Amino acid sequence: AALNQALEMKRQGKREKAQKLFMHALKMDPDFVDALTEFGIFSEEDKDIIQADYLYTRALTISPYHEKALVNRDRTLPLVEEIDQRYFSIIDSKVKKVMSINSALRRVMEETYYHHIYHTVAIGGNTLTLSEIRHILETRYAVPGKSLEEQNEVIGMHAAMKYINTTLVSRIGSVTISDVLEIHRRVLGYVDPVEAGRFRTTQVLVGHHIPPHPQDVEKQMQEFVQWLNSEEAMNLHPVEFAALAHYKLVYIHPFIDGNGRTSRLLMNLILMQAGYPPITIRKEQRSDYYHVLEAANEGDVRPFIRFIAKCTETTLDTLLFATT
Amino acid sequence: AALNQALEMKRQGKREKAQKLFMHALKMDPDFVDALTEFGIFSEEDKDIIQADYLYTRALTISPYHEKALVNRDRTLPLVEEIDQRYFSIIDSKVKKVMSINSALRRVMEETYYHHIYHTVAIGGNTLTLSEIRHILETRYAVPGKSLEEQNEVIGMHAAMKYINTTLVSRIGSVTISDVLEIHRRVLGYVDPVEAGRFRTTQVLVGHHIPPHPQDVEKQMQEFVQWLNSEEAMNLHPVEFAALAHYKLVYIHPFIDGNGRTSRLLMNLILMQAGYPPITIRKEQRSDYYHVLEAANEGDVRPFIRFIAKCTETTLDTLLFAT
Ligand SMILES: Nc1ncnc2c1ncn2[C@@H]1O[C@H](COP(=O)(O)OP(=O)(O)O)[C@@H](O)[C@H]1O
Ligand SMILES: Nc1ncnc2c1ncn2[C@@H]1O[C@H](COP(=O)(O)OP(=O)(O)O)[C@@H](O)[C@H]1O
Ligand SMILES: [Mg+2]
Ligand SMILES: [Mg+2]
Repeated sequence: AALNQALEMKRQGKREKAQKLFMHALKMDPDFVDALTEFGIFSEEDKDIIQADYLYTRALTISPYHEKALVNRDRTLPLVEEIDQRYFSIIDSKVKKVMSINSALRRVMEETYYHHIYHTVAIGGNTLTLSEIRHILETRYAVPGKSLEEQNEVIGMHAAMKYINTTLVSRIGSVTISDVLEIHRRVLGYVDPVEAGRFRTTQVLVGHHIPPHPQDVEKQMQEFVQWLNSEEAMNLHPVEFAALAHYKLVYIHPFIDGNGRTSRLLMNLILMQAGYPPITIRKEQRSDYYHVLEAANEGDVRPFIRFIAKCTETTLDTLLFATT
Repeated sequence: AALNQALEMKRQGKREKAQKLFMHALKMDPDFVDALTEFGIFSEEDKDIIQADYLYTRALTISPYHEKALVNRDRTLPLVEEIDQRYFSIIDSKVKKVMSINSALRRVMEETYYHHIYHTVAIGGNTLTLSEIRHILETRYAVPGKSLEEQNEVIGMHAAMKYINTTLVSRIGSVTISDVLEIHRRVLGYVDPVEAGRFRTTQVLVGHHIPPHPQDVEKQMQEFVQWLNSEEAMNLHPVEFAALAHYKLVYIHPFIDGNGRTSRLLMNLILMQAGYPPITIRKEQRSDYYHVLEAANEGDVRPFIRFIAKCTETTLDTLLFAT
């Protein structure tokens, strides 16, 4: 197709012109095996092995026998595994630095409470400012010219995090379906008391994702909590357990609304129980965040794990410098 | 005691001075049999047979053999039953007039929705104005410089009444414990999602009333719903059924908060199912409303029935401005 115009562009200069052409041929057919493999080869020239591996991996799901994809993937597979493991060790060192501290840290922890609430509500459509959120939580008084629903999302958030810290963080034992229901009960409660802490009764659509049918949600969730308490899940790197737990919940989509808020909170319960700080996916990241989740639906869960690992690194930085 | 000073004050003028003295002797001993009976006699001179009869009935619970209380109660008892029955027939006629109507009525019906919400929340401490309540329900936008909890009480009310009208009013069959839980779920939901539609786990105090222990709430409520569906309850005058349902639920006090709001709503479900309009206990009535509830706890549920019957008459009067 337009891939031939891309390859000719790569040969003798025109890198930017070639990259745009590759994107066009993939925009028409994102299942175009030869376009994926050629773009993967092109990505390695920019030192982007991670993307190249995804491109080669994506092609081998379409055509599991493509020779050019195969010979390249067989080289990128263990290499990327090593690149990702090294990043998780960088994260582990920054956690050692953060968990080796106090008054300097306390000031950061209070600043980030309103920051976590602002971004978890703003990522789902909420118009309230950090200043408006601070007014609501400190005063208990309403913000003028702003809907009551948007303000009850904030009261719900505060209550859910207060419940996790008080009841769930320091708690010894297995995580149950009821613990998940108690989080949502608070997240959605002040907004929708009828649906809060209750599963979806209807079939819904999340972007291009069609979650399990309401008849299957109970079996899917019982299987989910089993995985949370399974030995293999506890053997995973905490940053991997947290992203997988988040993804898996957001996929099941057990509730009408508040599935992301609950999932981003369950993720933070996981991290914290492993001695990691709570993390925030900023409202500006919605596009990549949605893209990586979409990529995980398509078969590759890795770009989401990396997105979560990057949010954890950026949270660990910020903490380090405000205490350095 | 000071009753002798009260009795002498009655002899030759000084009515106001004698009445205050009677109140003082009752403020010291509210179980003083001779003070109750003599105030009962005194009340009849003012044409208040209803209160005189309350006084004689109160004395006969303390001393079930007091001759002066007995001879008077035997006379006032069937007389009061006649006075109360006549009032219920006045109410019945005003319901016939109201349910024989339209544009004149429609204007009243809409104004009473916001009016019922304003008084049910204002009676429990809520500072929101009728105009602020109208803003919240019509716009879905918050009222500035007013707490979020006060505004979520209003959202809860609207949802609860919407659920009763849509699901409960025109529904055929028996009322369940779950229907009561569904009303409270909406009344309290937006304020306290944790406790909404869930029974008290702790023992509480309501004024001077100590409701059943949380261990007993389920048995007390199962007995309550049985009475709601019982033949004897359906045989009562609708204004009496509604007054008693409310008293019985508010006595049990099954929830941490929202007991009065659910009770005043359950009472309106009863009235409406009997073709009566919904009624409102105005915020200015909290004092009498509580006095009459305290009095029902003390053994006499009649002054609360009359309180409810008067609220129903005043509601029927506003609607009769249309004819
Ligand atoms: N393709 C997808 N598949 C699964 N989950 C997705 C997809 N795209 C977005 N999501 C998730 O769906 C959630 C949005 O649904 P929602 O229940 O309304 O969450 P919230 O209301 O708490 O903001 C977000 O957590 C997002 O992570
Ligand atoms: N002495 C009493 N005995 C029983 N119930 C009472 C007494 N005094 C008041 N009540 C009832 O208790 C209610 C207050 O309880 P509450 O849970 O706070 O209801 P709400 O918050 O909806 O107003 C009042 O509405 C009244 O109906
Ligand atoms: Mg949403
Ligand atoms: Mg109260």
